[PDB]
Amino acid sequence: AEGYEQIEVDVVAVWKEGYVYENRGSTSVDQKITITKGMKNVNSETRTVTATHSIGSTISTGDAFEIGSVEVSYSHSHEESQVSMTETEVYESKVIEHTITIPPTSKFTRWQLNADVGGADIEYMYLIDEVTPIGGTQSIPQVITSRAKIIVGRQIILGKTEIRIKHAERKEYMTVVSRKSWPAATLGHSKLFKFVLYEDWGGFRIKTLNTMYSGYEYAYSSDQGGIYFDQGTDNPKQRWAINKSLPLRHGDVVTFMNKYFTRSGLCYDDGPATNVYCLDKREDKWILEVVGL
Ligand SMILES: [Cl-]
Ligand SMILES: [Mg+2]
Ligand code: NA
Ligand code: NA
Ligand code: NA
Ligand code: NA
Repeated sequence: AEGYEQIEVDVVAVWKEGYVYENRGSTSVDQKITITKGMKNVNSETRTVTATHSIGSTISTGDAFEIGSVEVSYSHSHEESQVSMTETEVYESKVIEHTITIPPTSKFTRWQLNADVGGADIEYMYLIDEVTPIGGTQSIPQVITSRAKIIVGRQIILGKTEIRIKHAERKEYMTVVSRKSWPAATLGHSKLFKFVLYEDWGGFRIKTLNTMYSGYEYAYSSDQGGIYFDQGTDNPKQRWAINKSLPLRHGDVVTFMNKYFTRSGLCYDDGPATNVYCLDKREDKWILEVVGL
């Protein structure tokens, strides 16, 4: 799969008390109970969901992911069962309605199973409805295993994966042009200009694969503020700090903070020739885009 990657991740699920009615009378009662299966406040145009909280080690808050297939293992009355919910089921929100006649001196209980895929509250994954006499005992349904397959951006291998660095606000790729007398970063529409990321003891590095002057390839911050590409050195001016934890992924919105100039970070600022600068108290958003075209 070139582009994105599927990962099975452990999700939290729960058996709620979906509806309760207690018929303390001597006559039977009719009740029109209505439920809504599927993901709550689901977006009609896109299937991509942004996380409101983490999903173990793979997902963290803000990460954009896609479902998938939620699978829950549970038990009710000493019998273990497995309920699955396919892609079209989790996104299409169905409304189910049926009458239920509660007998006299009894209680109707509708157990509702819900899953929480990193904020995505999937309502009524399954249903168990039991009638018990007053004052009888119930069988509380217990969840055993809750997992879900999710599709996320493919993993960026440091040193191998060729990428493009696009600005989040302006929506333009980082290109390399000659400023003064060495290669300097600017912003344009060219897709031919790629990069490759590395990580060492000093930090992250932005190597360009389209250098004008051979050897001068690692992105660094000059004293004047501008961005230039220089030869491989331990100099912290050419190392960087990425806000997102490893492993990095395709389509990740990241920010590059210089290791030498701690407060200063990679951003856009229309200068004399170039427009990609590293300025104090500024940290513009950049999207990592993996190449397969
Ligand atoms: Cl030079
Ligand atoms: Mg619980
Ligand atoms: Na798993
Ligand atoms: Na659970
Ligand atoms: Na109870
Ligand atoms: Na920004």
